[PDB]
Amino acid sequence: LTTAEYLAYQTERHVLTILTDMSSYADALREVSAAREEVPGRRGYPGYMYTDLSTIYERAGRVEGRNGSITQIPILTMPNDDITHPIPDLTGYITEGQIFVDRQLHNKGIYPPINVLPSLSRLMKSAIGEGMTRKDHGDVSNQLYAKYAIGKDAAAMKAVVGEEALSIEDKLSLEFLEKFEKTFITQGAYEDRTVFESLDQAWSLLRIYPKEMLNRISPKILDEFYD
Amino acid sequence: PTVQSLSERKYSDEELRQDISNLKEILENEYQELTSFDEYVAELDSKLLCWSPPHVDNGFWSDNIDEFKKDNYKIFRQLIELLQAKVRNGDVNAKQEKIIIQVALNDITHVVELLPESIDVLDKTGGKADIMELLNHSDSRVKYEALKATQAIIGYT
Amino acid sequence: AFIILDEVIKVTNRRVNAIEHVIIPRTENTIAYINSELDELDREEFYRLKK
Amino acid sequence: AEKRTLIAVIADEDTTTGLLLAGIGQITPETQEKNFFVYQEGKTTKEEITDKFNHFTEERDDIAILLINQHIAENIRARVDSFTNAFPAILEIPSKDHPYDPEKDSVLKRVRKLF
Amino acid sequence: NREQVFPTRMTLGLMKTKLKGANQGYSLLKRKSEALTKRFRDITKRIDD
Repeated sequence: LTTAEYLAYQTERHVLTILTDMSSYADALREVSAAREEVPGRRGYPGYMYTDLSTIYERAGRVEGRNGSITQIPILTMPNDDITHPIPDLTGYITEGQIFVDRQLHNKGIYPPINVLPSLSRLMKSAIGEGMTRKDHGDVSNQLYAKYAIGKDAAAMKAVVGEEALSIEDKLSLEFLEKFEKTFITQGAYEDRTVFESLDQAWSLLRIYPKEMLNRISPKILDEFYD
Repeated sequence: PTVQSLSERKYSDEELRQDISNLKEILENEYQELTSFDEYVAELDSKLLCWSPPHVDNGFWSDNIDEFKKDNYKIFRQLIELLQAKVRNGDVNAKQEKIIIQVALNDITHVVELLPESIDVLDKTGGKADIMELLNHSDSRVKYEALKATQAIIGYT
Repeated sequence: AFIILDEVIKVTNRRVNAIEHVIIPRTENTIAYINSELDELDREEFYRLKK
Repeated sequence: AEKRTLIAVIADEDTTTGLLLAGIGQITPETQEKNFFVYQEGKTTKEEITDKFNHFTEERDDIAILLINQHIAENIRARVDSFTNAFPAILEIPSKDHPYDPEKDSVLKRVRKLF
Repeated sequence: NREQVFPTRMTLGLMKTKLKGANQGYSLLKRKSEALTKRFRDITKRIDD
């Protein structure tokens, strides 16, 4: 943290922070808190853990008058596959947005298993748009997410009455879900694709549906993007 | 017409007849697409229509006119199967389904107007009843196309 | 088939009646009481540890 | 249900003649029982009608459809309404001198309510 | 309502999972009831006809 701090306020350069296995650092912090021989709190964790994380995640931000900014994206293992975990509950109200992992998508032999429902970012408003990322970013993101969600609802509905009862939006969401899951979701091990490749693959994959099949799209966007 | 008459003709040699059917099929392969009639076939197979002047342009209607009825009105049966399936089951009129069923109504209307012998099927396919049941709909456009098809069945009695 | 379709539909509705104020509420009460008992037991153990 | 392939009929002269003419009639050689019986409004007693109804509906596992004249069905509207099973399917049809009343059909009446 | 005196914590997970799952099953039965109602309605109009 001090290392990232030196490259921002002093050296003035763009920095990115990444923490791995925060759960082990939490158990370590538990042994360290028990080093004061204090009676532990709920589920064997210090009551000052809120402040312990508050002196950690507060190391990220942009400084006024300084060109160099430091950004942090920590990683933590949720206990026993539970979101009720003290770690998740502590980073939940503190950090902005959360990127989870779907055990279903990891055990199905597919790529990166971030559940589309759970995936969110609070700074997503400032990181997209014309001049930031792309004008096709937010609207198509919401459209693809809605396609995956409605696609899941249709996945359950088709698992009920069958595929003979598939409706227009239902079948459209079925193809959209199958595609988004086996393609959009698929990225790579070392593979890094550009934002332009993301917007293009998004418009192209969402092109499977008609122009009026997406109520999540704006007219100006649809006229200046789809081609 | 030359390939049609030659295919309808006879040949003593096996190679002559086989090459005749192959050449006629080869011609009919890209001839149907000009004016692409297969273009609508993709929409029917995918069961999703759109805004195109396929049934609107009289020329396009004349181009695929001969391909409208093959075996027991196979193309016509495939044409009424989509609307019938959008009738007996599903049949929820909002956005896509409405404009698609309406376009199918106008297209099947131009078809019945073109083919006078195409009526006998609509009664036995339950299409007369679905078309008449399409008289009252949520959208004025769907009701207009359906009433147009109703007057179309009313055109020849 | 229509008549049966009604009867079976009624059956489905009955399930909806049971899955509404019955099963859901029962599960809610069970989860709440279990949560209270567990949190209280943890509170007692934590009291023993504090002592 | 799968065993139900035969059609039983209770109706007036014209209806019985027409239906039997169509070829729907059949006589089980072993039981010597028939799947058709000509009915008369004046002569056939209500008890025999109810008996035939109950026998065709519950006593036989091979009945698929029971045909009945509207005029005849009105006489046993009670028993008809009382029948709620999906099989045999209940269809009220008209007879000579007795046109089909929609509200007279017990099943169709049941369907009418709550429309 | 229903209360169980003796609970572990795993039992809470089983009850919670059974609850969410029965909720989803309720949704499925509901949509199924909607479709079956529409179908029975069309079959009713067809029956009068």
